[PDB]
Amino acid sequence: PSIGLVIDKKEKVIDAKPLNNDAKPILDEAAPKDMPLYDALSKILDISKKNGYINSADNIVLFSASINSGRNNVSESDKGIQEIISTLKDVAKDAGVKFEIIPSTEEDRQKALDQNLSMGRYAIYVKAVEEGVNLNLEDARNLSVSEILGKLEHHHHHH
Amino acid sequence: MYAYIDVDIN
Repeated sequence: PSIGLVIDKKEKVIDAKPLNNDAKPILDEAAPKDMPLYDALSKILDISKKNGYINSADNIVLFSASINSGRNNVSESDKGIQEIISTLKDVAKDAGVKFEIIPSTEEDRQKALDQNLSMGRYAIYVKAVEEGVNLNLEDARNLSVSEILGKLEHHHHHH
Repeated sequence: MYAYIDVDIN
């Protein structure tokens, strides 16, 4: 399941976008629209293990977050993204899952959607492709998070 | 709109 949860200034998901078709059944049962980030994200994790996409013994959930400037003030989003990161891992602790959080950029966000990937899948795709791990966009469409992360572990060659 | 959280499972 590749999901994009678009939140507003009050951390609630205004709209949820499936970047991959397997996310659609998850979002259906989750219903994260009009839901605060904590419960919404918890639903995505909860519903995915119930549908058998992940098992609780090995579930690395990837979280990537970018602040697409609809709020900024002057120095808000710097510490604001930290409020995001702390919630992403807190929900991962809630669900009892393992996590990898790679913060995304707005530039990265539009690259992700152009590759037909979620920012999570893409953030680690772009990591792996730099590491010398040969990933195709089709491999990124298909291979699991645990497969992509596992390849970084045994073959790490770049920053 | 503020942030996009893209979550990858499986």
